[PDB]
Amino acid sequence: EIAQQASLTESIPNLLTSLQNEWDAIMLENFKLRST
Amino acid sequence: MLCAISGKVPRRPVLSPKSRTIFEKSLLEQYVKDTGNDPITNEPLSIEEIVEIVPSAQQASSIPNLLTSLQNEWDAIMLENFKLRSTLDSLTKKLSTVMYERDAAKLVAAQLLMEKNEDSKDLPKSSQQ
Amino acid sequence: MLCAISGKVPRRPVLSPKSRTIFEKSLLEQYVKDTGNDPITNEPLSIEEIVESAQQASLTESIPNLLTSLQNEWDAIMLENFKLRSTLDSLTKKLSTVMYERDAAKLVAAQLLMEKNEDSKDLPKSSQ
Amino acid sequence: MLCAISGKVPRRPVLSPKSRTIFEKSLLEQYVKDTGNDPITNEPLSIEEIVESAQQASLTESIPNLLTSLQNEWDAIMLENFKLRST
Amino acid sequence: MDGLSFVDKIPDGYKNEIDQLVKKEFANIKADNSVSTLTNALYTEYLKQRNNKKRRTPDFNDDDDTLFLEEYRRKYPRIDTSRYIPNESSEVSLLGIVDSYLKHQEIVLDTLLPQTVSNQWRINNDYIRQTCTIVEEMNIQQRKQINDLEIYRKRL
Repeated sequence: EIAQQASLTESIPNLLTSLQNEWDAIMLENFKLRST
Repeated sequence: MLCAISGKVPRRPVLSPKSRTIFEKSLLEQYVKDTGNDPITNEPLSIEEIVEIVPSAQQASSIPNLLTSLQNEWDAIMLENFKLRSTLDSLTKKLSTVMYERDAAKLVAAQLLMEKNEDSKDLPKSSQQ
Repeated sequence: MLCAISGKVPRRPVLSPKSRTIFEKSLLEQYVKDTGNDPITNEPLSIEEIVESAQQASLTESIPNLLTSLQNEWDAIMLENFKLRSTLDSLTKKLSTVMYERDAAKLVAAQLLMEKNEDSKDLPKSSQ
Repeated sequence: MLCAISGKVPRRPVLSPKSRTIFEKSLLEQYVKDTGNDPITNEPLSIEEIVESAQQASLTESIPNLLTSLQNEWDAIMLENFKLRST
Repeated sequence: MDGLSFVDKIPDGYKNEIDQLVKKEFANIKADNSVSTLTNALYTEYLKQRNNKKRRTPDFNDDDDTLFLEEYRRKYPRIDTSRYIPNESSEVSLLGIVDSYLKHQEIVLDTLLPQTVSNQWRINNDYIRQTCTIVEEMNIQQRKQINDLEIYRKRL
């Protein structure tokens, strides 16, 4: 067993839709890399 | 982002595989050549034991921290709900003890009033005659 | 079996040695950093002072985890604490009605304590 | 659910504050009266050290359990990427 | 303060009477961040923030936009069908193992219901004796009171 800098997104209902979009994006970024 | 010998920002972070602590390649190499040992734990260590250079390979240089952020905000939610509930139940004890003691103290009056009343007719009927 | 902060069923329970009470690690680790003391007993406690399986059957219809389940969780958190804030406000108002009515009764008793014994005293004097 | 000394379902569980483990009171009490120690780690423990609020809980079901679920999702999908990066 | 509950066997009229006297004396006297702002606003307004109602509907022969939306449905359906495989593998064993945990959790509560029940009745039990002790002493006092009351008369 062997920098931690916390992400301060910015100035909550929007953060719901962000997490939705990011999972929506990663799902396609995983798909595109497999058909290739 | 710091070496554990000099304290400099390491431009080639190598680590010893006996005690997990990221050093810089120059300083750890000079310590090993001085005496074959790990500087932190004084255990056995050699030059070949060290893992050198950056690690990025088949990896590519967001998402995971969003969930971490979701945890961090929940952590407050729980802490707030606790202190709100403590005061909720702690005030209910005052409410309960009062209401009980109020109606208890109320029965003092009911008793007291009827005895006071008894004193009136008694004295009135006696003082009359 | 539960945690003594959030009301959870802990995944990594840890017990403090100053007051025997099991907390979930994350929540007790947060309290010690905020103010270094035991939450229940208010006794000195540190992170090193602490001393360290549950199954949930994920539903058959487990899209919903992103949309329906997560939505319900932040609805249920929102409308409960708001309703809990409503409950705390009334307890303080109903406190004031309790203490006022109590003190109102105290004055009756004090007023009647002078009344009764003097009425009894008058009967004792009447004989003479 | 189990007692670590006997292996039965303990009818009076008391958790120790030196080796964190749920023991049956009647069993662990005798272990302490034999010698003042915790059976697992062999650290000192007395009977007063052994231990049997207002926030109401509900059972662990499918917010925190939902967040740890989404870790399993992503951590598994991250290994799925390695299978295609390596190949 | 003193009002014997067990001994005083006190009508509803007396509660209504005493309430009026208490009433007349009352006639005389008369830590979170932004999270908390949106949460309190959501509860007050009675409106939950809308989620992504997109994956469910979609449409064939769409465009570049529905090409994405289509490819989303595939990966999640494969994840779905893999997410149903590891459930069915264990099946009902994973469910009934948690059912057993819930029975251990339940019985613990009802043990505390008894412990509270016993100590609550035990406190009341001690009060009862006190009530009967003094209630007798008050009875003794009143008898003696009435004796003097007539004794003093019959002397005079």
